[PDB]
Amino acid sequence: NPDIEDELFQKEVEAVKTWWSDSRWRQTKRPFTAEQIVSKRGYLPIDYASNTQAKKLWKILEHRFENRDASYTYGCLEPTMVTQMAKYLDTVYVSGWQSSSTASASDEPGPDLADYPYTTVPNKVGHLFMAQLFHDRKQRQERLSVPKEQRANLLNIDYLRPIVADADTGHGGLTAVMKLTKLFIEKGAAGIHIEDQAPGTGKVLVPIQEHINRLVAIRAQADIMGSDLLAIARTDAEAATLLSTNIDPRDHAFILGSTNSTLKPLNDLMIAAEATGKSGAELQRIEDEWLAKANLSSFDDAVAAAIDAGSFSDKAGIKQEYTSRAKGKSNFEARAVARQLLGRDIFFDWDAPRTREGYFRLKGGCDCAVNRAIAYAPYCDAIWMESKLPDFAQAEQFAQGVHAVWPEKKLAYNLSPSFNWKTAMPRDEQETYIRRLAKLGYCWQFITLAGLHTTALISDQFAKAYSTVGMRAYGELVQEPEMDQKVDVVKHQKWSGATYVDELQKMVTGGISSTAAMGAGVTEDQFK
Amino acid sequence: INPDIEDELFQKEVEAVKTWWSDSRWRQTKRPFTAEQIVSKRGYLPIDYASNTQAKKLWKILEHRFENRDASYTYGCLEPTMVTQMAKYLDTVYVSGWQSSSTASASDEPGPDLADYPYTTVPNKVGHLFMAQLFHDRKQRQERLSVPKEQRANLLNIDYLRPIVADADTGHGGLTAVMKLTKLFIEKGAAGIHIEDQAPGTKKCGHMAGKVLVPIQEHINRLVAIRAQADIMGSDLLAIARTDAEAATLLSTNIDPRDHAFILGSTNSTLKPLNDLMIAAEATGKSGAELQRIEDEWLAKANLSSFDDAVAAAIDAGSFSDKAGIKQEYTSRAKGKSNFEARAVARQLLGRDIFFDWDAPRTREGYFRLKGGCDCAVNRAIAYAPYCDAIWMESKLPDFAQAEQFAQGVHAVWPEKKLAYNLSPSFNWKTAMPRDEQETYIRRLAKLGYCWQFITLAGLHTTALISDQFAKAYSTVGMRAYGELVQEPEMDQKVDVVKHQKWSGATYVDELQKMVTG
Ligand SMILES: [Mn+2]
Repeated sequence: NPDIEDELFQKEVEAVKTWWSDSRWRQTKRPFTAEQIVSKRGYLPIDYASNTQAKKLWKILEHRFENRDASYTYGCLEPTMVTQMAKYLDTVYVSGWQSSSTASASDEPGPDLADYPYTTVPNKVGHLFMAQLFHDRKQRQERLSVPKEQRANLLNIDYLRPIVADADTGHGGLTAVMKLTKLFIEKGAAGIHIEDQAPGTGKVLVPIQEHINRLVAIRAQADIMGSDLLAIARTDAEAATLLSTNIDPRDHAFILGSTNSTLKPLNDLMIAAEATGKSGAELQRIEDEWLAKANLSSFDDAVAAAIDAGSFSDKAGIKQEYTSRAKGKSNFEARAVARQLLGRDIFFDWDAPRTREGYFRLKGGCDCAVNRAIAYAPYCDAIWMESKLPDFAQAEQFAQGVHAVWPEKKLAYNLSPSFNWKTAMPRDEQETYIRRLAKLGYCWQFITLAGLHTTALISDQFAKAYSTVGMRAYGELVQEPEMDQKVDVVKHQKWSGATYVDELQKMVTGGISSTAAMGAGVTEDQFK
Repeated sequence: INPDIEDELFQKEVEAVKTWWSDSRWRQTKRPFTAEQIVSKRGYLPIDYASNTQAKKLWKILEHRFENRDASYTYGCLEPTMVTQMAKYLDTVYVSGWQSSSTASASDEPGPDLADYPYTTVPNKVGHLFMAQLFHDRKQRQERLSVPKEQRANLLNIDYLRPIVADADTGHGGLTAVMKLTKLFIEKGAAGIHIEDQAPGTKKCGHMAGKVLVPIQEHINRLVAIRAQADIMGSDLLAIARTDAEAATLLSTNIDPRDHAFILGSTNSTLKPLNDLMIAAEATGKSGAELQRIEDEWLAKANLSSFDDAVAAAIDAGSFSDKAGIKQEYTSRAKGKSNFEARAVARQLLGRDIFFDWDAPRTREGYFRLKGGCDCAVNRAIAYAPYCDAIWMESKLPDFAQAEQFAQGVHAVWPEKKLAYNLSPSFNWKTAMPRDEQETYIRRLAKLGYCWQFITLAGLHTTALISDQFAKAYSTVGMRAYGELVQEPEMDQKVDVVKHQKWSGATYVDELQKMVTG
């Protein structure tokens, strides 16, 4: 009976290895085995509906990247929006930002801090997805009720547009990341993105290995569930200024230290200064004054500057060898190198400038982001660098930086509304911006908050007009334009599936019903 | 609880309820139960729900509107972004069952307006909007107070606390369900709720066909149960009664004599019962259109009529002397009486029993054929009035004459009755009415006493329109669409939300953090 136990195990391990050899995974590094995955499984395998959508999303993005084109979309609020988006956009984005103000699982709104319960964004995914599935059924019923020659004038909308959803930073430790991933897969996510900030928190990043572990945790949970779920890695290193801890050597090139040995450690100072009553913007001015005085820099620059100013001969020679031996090495090894080339230990204190929470100062910018992107690359299907402004030159630089090492790496891009597409750009450049970016390998792009803003705008316009000219505003600003533009929803009973469900009930009750919603005198006959 | 007193606590709480019920809020309200009965259903942890504050405010608003023959008007709200923009211009909010069905089922399974979502659905939407209203109200107080008085003049001063009126459908089941649903609504934030005289299980949008009503007494019971639960909880919650009688053609049962004048019967004694025909047709394989035609022409042959009309018809056609006289006396003695009693009158006046069978035309579910219309609706509304704070009749068109006819009908009996009106997008407004009348329709209806009016589905359609428009343009000219169609009209009309970090409360929470950290 444990005979079978082992055979069942081996056969399922074999099935997983076969799956893993599929082209979906050719750019994917797994730091675990099929045996380890399968032994985490139970005996009731499930093929999740979302898996179909993950596979669909993969083919789309593969297609786009190969043709150096882009799929682009925006953050969707709710099902009405998603049924209209489905006409023109081939993917759907679910935004953590929009969810915080609009869809917290506990109904408590607030700013974008990822401090809603973590059910929030997965629930919204299920919200939209379940609606997509419904309208898909609705439409198949309507199309199949007439012969194919009479279908040319019927809508043929693809409602099954793959959803990509915000996973924030994973909402806790690695086991939270896996449970969160699990939720997403069962709710309908085709893909999720996870960013290298620290939860509960200038932005604060986590060490490179910690985000890598997050990505591995996502993949592992997907593997356990048999899902082709896409994982998108986002880095906030472009504008980040802080780092939670310093134990990852791949980070050491971007950790800023104090080069001023006169200074008392910042935390000790701020602590003492808070006792003395002193507070508010005066503590903040102390911190700023201290930081300025500290002449922050990387260890490598600190070594080069010390070389430039000290008693040494052949200064260009010492520098080039220090670079040759120390760059991209841990700080502990860079120090040993420097001591042996300089005959002394130069002064460099990266603990002194730490914040009240113990965060290290980070040299953020495009370089930092590229360094992180390259390390994340084999653990994610696409990479995304959060952008301060829509800067094409910077987008080119990040793309080149990543592609110099991973030329096939799919990129994602945030076309953000926090920008001002007016002062940032003239009109014809705006019209081509997505297409130009697509050339660089940005194959999936999105406006995080367009759902928020379109809703805000129409609601303010209509409510205002409504309160001034009454019912006339409805005809003029809503219903007549719906009619002229042949919007779906204007015949709202049909759109909502009234016919679909009448036909359902008639099927169970002998082909007729005394209480058919769309019979007799529905007032939708007032609409052509 | 210690005994010895127990009665004392009971009798002091009873007095408090009696004092409460004497407030002018209740001057038109009939309660068929006592304060003693209500208090003895309570526990020992009384709660004043936040929704009660909103109910009192809504009441104050509607009193003012009706007394001045003006109206508050609003529309169905989808989600919090919408409600923060509505708040600037509209002093109430509507939460729609229709919209909830397509966009907010508690189980995420959408569908047409049949109230077949879990009944948690519309209360959850009420809470969704209300928790957001509360939040933005907090956000704004912090923002305004953070500067001194003399420089708040330009700051936003939006009233986010707009009272919510919510859709209770038919009550989602029996009276114990109605009370549990009412309880939810009250704890979620409702200032008022509406409930209609349809049967659950068959419930339709008012502008769908196939509507089945319940007896007048059953809807009365629903309304009393709502009030009882509000009374148990100490809320001033408004209750709005909706009747679907204007277009309904069916009735769930005929037990209530107040319905009898509107129930259609067969006058053809040659016919077998319709259902028996249907059963035989089905039992031998007939279905679909073939089955429907059997029903259709059976109904034609049956010459459907009310019993009163059948009596008049029989007088007109029979051997009688002084036919105007018997008609006079019949109408008089039979009006508003049960069918049983009206039959007895007709037998006495005519000397024989005329043929009349309203069982015979019943549907396969056992529903009766109803003679719907404005008269049927006025009858129901007049009966509902002592049990609700406003009345609403669904109509097929935005028709001023019928709206007036309904108002006159109700006010003939209850001159001070608040009315509500559905400004329905199920109407094609362009064909139903000229633009110059559209602009005055609300004001004109308010003169009749329509003091609360609402566009049920404007949330749906506004979102649908701007979404189709933007997604289309976006798909063709990319980010240019975003600057043109969204961002710059936003900046131009000074929409709140354009500064999205601030609008969302970033400053509010930042200041919270600073407070609990330093
Ligand atoms: Mn409704």
